[PDB]
Amino acid sequence: EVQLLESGGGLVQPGGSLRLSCAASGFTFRYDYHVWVRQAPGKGLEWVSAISGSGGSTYYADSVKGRFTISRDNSKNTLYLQMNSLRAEDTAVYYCARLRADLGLYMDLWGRGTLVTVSSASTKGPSVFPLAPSSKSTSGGTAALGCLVKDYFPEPVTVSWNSGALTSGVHTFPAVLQSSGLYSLSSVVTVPSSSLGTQTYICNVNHKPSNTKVDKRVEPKSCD
Amino acid sequence: QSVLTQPPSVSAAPGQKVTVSCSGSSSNIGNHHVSWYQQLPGTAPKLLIYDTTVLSSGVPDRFSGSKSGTSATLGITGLQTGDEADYYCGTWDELTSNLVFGGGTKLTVLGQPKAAPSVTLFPPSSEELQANKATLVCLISDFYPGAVTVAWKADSSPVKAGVETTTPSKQSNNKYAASSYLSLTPEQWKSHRSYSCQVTHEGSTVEKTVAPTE
Ligand SMILES: [Cl-]
Repeated sequence: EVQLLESGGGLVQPGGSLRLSCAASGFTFRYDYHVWVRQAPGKGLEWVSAISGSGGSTYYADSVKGRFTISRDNSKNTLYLQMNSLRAEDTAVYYCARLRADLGLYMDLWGRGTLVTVSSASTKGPSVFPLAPSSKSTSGGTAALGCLVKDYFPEPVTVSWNSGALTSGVHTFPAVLQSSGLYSLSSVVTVPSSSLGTQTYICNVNHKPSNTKVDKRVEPKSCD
Repeated sequence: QSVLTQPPSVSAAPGQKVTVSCSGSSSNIGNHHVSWYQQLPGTAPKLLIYDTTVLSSGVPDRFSGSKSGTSATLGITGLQTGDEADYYCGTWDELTSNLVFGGGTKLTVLGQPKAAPSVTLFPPSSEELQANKATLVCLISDFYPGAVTVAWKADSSPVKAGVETTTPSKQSNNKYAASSYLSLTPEQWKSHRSYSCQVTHEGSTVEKTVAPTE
């Protein structure tokens, strides 16, 4: 397989700096132009920067001239975006892409993208609460259990169940953004009601920006 | 970039033809090859079409790329529900020496069947009450189309105070999901007989209720 492995987003203060990496396997990376493209949430794609295979030649959108620097280490098949003097407007998902030319230009190979949040507000890790299936909703076919992942900043969080072994039945909801400027989301899983007396349901909550790596057991309600 | 114009949205029914126009100028689309990019919700763009008319590996004949002077057109014949997505045109601009993009176009597939929401409503957890806080969680899934209104009740009196509701979002199966959270004090939760989350969709209501008796 041929791929672009992106790393290095997160929260930074206005004026601050961030470094995006993008490592390459499967192709001789050092001959192909690459670029960085970004997308503010709700909004569309904005090309930002590009670099020749060797590094000899580098191009920049006016929105970033003087502030961002594309570079590459061809001995480590790695591409970078050094982002300096960041502003709130730079808040976006940033992709790297390979730039090929056949009759025209096209970006064929893309990284997964990393969120870059530029804010004066602090990193806050979430509180994690178990959402236990009601006494009623169990005596019957199936049970919905969940984890409330409350009051975090910035996005994103991943939620797993049972260390990733339980994927079937899982709906992780997109986060709400409170008047407080903090995010809450919930992840739910439907399971056979009959499995509740014999099976352990652990949600695994990762919020990389706060270094929160939490495990929470969700067990059925008995009250009344 | 949006030095290229696309329409915000286009709507056909299954099996029909739909086109997405992308108009620029002589320095961009005029004298350079156009690419088309598909974006599924919250994933990286995918190259559909390059050199104006060529399909990437594993893109079907149902997609085509056309170019007439300063406009380019994406064609989708035998439209499937699996084609719902954002479509972006791209090219080089020999004036600005920039790669440029259109503002993107949202493809909707008409006559998909209406679907009432599933509502799960959780009461505050033991642990959250023990931290002197209370969150009612109302999760809303598998509804079509994606427009709901949510009201809350404390003993069937409405409560606007404390409510935060997501805007609807596209699940992988083309149906929508939303979340609504109501923040309370433990004494508000314990004082009332019940709290209700009522979701309204195409005029018809699905309601859920939790009580402190537990
Ligand atoms: Cl060069």
